[PDB]
Amino acid sequence: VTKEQRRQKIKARVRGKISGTQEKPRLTVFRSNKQIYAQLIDDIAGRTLASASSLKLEMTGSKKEIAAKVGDEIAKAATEAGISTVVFDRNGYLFHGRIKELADAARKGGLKF
Amino acid sequence: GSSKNGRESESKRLGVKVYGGEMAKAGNILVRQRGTVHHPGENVGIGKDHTLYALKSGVVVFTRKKNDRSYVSIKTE
Amino acid sequence: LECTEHKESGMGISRYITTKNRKNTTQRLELKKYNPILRRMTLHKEI
Amino acid sequence: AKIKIQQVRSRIRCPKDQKRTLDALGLRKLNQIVEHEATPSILGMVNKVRHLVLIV
Amino acid sequence: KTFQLTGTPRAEFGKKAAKAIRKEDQIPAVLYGGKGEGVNFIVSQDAVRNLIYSPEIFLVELTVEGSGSYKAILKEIQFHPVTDRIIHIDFLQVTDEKPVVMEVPVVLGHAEGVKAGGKLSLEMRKLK
Amino acid sequence: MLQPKKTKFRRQQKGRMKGFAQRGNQLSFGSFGIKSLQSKWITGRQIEAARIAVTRYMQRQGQVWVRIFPDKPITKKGEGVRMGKGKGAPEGFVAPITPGRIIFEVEGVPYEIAKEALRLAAQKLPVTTKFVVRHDYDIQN
RNA sequence: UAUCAUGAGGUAGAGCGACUGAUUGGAUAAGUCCAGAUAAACUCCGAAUGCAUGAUAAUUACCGAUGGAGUGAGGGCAUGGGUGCUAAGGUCCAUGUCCGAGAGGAGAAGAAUCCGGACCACCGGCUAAGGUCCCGAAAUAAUUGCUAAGUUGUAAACGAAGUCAAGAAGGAUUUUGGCAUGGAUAAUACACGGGCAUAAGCAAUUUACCGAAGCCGUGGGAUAUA
RNA sequence: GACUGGGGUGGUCGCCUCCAAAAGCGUAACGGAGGCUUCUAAAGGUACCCUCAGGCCGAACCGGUCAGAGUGU
RNA sequence: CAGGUGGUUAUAACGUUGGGGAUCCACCUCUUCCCAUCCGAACAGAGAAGUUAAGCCCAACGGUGCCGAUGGUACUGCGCAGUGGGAGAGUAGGACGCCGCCGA
Ligand SMILES: [K+]
Ligand SMILES: [K+]
Ligand SMILES: [K+]
Ligand SMILES: [Mg+2]
Ligand SMILES: [Mg+2]
Ligand SMILES: [Mg+2]
Ligand SMILES: [Mg+2]
Ligand SMILES: [Mg+2]
Ligand SMILES: [Mg+2]
Ligand SMILES: [Mg+2]
Ligand SMILES: [Mg+2]
Ligand SMILES: [Mg+2]
Ligand SMILES: [Mg+2]
Ligand SMILES: [Mg+2]
Ligand SMILES: [Mg+2]
Ligand SMILES: [Mg+2]
Ligand SMILES: [Mg+2]
Ligand SMILES: [Mg+2]
Ligand code: NA
Ligand code: NA
Ligand code: NA
Ligand code: NA
Repeated sequence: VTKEQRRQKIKARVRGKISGTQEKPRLTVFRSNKQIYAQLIDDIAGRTLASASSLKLEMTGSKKEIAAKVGDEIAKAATEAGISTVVFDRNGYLFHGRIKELADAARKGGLKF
Repeated sequence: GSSKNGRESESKRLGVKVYGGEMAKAGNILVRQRGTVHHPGENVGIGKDHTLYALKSGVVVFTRKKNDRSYVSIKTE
Repeated sequence: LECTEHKESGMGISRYITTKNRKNTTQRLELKKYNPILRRMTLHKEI
Repeated sequence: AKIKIQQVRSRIRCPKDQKRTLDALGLRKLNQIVEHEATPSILGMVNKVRHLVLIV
Repeated sequence: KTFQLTGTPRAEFGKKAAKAIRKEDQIPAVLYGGKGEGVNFIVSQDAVRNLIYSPEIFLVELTVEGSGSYKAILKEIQFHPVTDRIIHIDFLQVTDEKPVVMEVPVVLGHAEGVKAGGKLSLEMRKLK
Repeated sequence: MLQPKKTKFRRQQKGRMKGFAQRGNQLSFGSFGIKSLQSKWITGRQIEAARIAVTRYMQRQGQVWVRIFPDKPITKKGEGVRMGKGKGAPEGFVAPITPGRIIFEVEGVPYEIAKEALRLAAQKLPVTTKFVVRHDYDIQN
């Protein structure tokens, strides 16, 4: 059982309940062994409204603070695009750790959810 | 001699009640079924006995997806 | 061994009627249920 | 654009839907003639009762 | 190893047309394979003698009146269940390339030989 | 007597035989055979009598295939029994056949011996029959 | 009712190396492989019809509420089935239809097979099914074949092939078609309804004609809509 | 007491499922087959996380090919 | 040069052969804290020691799956196979996906 399929099953389970529209877009997160990527998606159109990542962003050496910086950045980008309400998508990851910091920072920013 | 048979239960009147293309009001029953012969889709709810009903008002749509899975949805407005 | 069970201790009074297997659950069943008289959740116990 | 349809055989022992098709065409007696604009619905009626009628 | 056959063109299709064709003692036949669309035609029960025959007579040269001339082999034959009469013949057109697999009669370890017309890959026939 | 070793259901509804046989109408496994021209229920006793005839002929040479198998149970009521009160007593198995179905096949004997043996077998069957030979057969040798 | 548009099917058929039962040969107890094959309670498939909704078209009585009922022993035929023995003028369902509650015509005579739904009168005409030698209305009409058995004009396995065609292999052999022939059979006296007919039989084609209470014509009423 | 291919004897009488049922629903027989007269304080709710059964290799464990298992009845 | 996330019912899947790597993904290194299982295998965290070996992506391959004509046949509506509807299997063949948005 590859970790890819293990996460694909959980992704299907999460999408079974969570879907994004122009209002309340889906906030999906990709982790990888380094960096972290955040995307704001309107699912009925299949079109991304906002995005943020840590590829060109570096402030500390620890992924938790880097994820917090990404969360602040995506909150800023969403509020500039005119987004106030979202629904979080785990994207097959347990809601704990770097993704938890990202979501908490996005809460400290805008994105009332 | 005698026969050991002769029993049968009442028929349950299952099946599709509102076909694709028809207009359905909210709360109308679309399908009576045992299990999910047809799965609920957009604006369609499923009850305890797997009865499919409309959550809005619109036109009933039957669609087929992967593994020939049948979905019943409601297109509104 | 399955029988009617009455939950009580309301405030008239608040009652709930359920079932249980007495051999499986010899001890008295006690659950928190909504109390219509007090409009809050109170502990009901089998009489 | 118009056809004349004459009933040439009896409707006795014919199915009720064929009898109702004769009624919808307007044929209620033998050798009666009706004139209709040859629309697809009229032609489908004539096809349904073709063994009872004649196009004159 | 070369049969000759000629075909009357066929343009009517269906149970009615096939019945009309067969009433006057002829067989509907189709030819397909390779490039180009298929050819529908009519042959005669007397004209077919490669069917009631011991050997696998490859290289049926067909001249269709409405079409050109082709070299094919027998691909499928339909028989009537009760009368055992021939009701339909389908021919596969063999080309220079694209080898065609067929059945070749066996004598005692022998064969009839398929090198020309068809390329190779002969399976067997009456392998008892 | 041919009959299934085990069966899921003891009784069967008496169905209907409709048209021509679209399978088993062509000589496979053999060179000569006999096809039915009627629709009937063939019993195991008839099949065994016909096979005994075709095997007593041909001497010990050749091979014989029987291509139908009786797997339809039938019942009979019995004398003095009125209509109703369920199914009667089981009375064996039958094979339902329609015209075109090949019943018997032979291989390994000359044309005349095959024709005579299949005639003998066909005379013990309850259906009129047609004798057939494979179309690529060579009349000599 | 028809047409068009849209939708869900699991029947007929088919298939099973898609499953579950049954299963036949093999090439190598077990398994693989090849091949052949089966099913109301098998399905990898899957029609024709039917059904639901909407819009057009043609065409007449479809729903609300109220007053009065009768019926709740059905039957035959065709089709799809169960049961029975793929028996019954048998029995149990389904879909139509007719008798019931329906007269008239043909079939010799027959509840529901074939034609056809009777307001009354007529010493008028055209037709249906079916017929045109006499009983008995209308062709001893026209043309071309077949039958020799009065077959006909209203049962089989299995023989011989009597005759006429259409062929195939090589005067003989063999195959496919039409019509006859044997198999063919109980008790008051028999049958094409009868006479009788070699066509006045069978197959085909044509033209006239006969033929009902059907249709039209003439006179006379009645019941509803406009 | 009734049903009942006369009546009696025998069997049956309410509910559930399949087939008979003719691809919507419905549809009979003393037609063909089986069940029920309960159970679970978790076998209910929710968040999260898992995946049976079978064949082979090695010696309950390892390995990789694979809807058959379960869902109290 | 690979990443993320979607639509289209595998013509899209599986597989075999071959090739990648400054970063992108991944394998990989260690369990102090968050967290987890008899087991840091999975889950979770810490930042860069080495690898394209495997995942992943690309290319060729018609191999296993998948799709699939035309013609014919089965079946079937019209109370006659006269007039309409028309499979399944099989055979020709096809197919190693096609369309979006974001980031580099
Ligand atoms: K009745
Ligand atoms: K008579
Ligand atoms: K076809
Ligand atoms: Mg039921
Ligand atoms: Mg069938
Ligand atoms: Mg009564
Ligand atoms: Mg009654
Ligand atoms: Mg009766
Ligand atoms: Mg009466
Ligand atoms: Mg009547
Ligand atoms: Mg006249
Ligand atoms: Mg006269
Ligand atoms: Mg007479
Ligand atoms: Mg009159
Ligand atoms: Mg009684
Ligand atoms: Mg039904
Ligand atoms: Mg039906
Ligand atoms: Mg097909
Ligand atoms: Na019943
Ligand atoms: Na006589
Ligand atoms: Na297929
Ligand atoms: Na096919």
